[PDB]
Amino acid sequence: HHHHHHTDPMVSKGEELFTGVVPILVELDGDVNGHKFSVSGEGEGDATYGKLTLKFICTTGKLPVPWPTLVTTLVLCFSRYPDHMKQHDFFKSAMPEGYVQERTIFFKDDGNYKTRAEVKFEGDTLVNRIELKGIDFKEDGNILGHKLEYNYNSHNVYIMADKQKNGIKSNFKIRHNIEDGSVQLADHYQQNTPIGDGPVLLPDNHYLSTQSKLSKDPNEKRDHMVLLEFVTAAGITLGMDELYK
Repeated sequence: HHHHHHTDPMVSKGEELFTGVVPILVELDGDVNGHKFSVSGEGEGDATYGKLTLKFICTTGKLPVPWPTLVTTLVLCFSRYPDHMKQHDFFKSAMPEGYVQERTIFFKDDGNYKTRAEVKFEGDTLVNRIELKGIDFKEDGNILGHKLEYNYNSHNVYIMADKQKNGIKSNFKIRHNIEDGSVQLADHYQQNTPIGDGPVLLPDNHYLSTQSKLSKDPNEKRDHMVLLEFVTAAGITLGMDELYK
C-alpha cells in the first residue's frame, strides 16, 4: 500500500518521502529557571495513517518539568492529509530541506516556553532538533511543582497561511489536567517557515485533529515518556459534500 497517484508532482514529491514507515529522531536542549535539561526521542511515523510512535528519555536525569508540557514541542509532517487536501500540506512540501518551527507557549498565571526547532531529513531519518527556553516559571506552580497529571487531551488546531514569511501560523489552547480537578492552560502561538529556497505549498485555512496517549515502558528506569499520537487534517469539505448530494 505504498502506491500514490496525485496530479500535482509537488504532492507526489512529498508523498514519496513519507511512504511507509519513517524513522524519527528528536533532540531537545532546554533551560528553565536556571536548570538545563535535555531530551532524546526515537521512534517512527506513518503519515498514511497520521500515526506517530515515539519514546522520549531525559538524558540529564530527572526532567524538571512535567512530560505533558513538552508533548507539542517534541513533527506535523506526519499528519494524514486527505487526498482532497494534499495541496495544503505545507509540512511535507518543505522536505527534505525542512522547516523551522517556532512557538511561544504561554502557561496562564505561570511562565512561558520559547521554542525553536528545525525539522528535516538526515538521510532516511526525520530529525526534530529543538532549543527550548523556559521564562519566568513559578517555583511552586503547576509546572516546576510537578502538579500535572500524566495524560493528554484531543485537540483541533487551526492552520493558516503566513504569506509574509512564505510559511504558516497557528494559535491554539491546550489544557493540562491537574490532580485537584482544575486545569493549567497552555496557550500556543506557532509559526513555521521553510529552511530552503525551494517552492512550498501554502495552505488554505484548515485544522489538524489530534489525539495522544501517554504511557510508560515498564522496563525503563530512566525518566521517560511513551507517546502514541494520531493527527489528521480536516476542515475543507465544499466539493466533497457536493458528491453525496
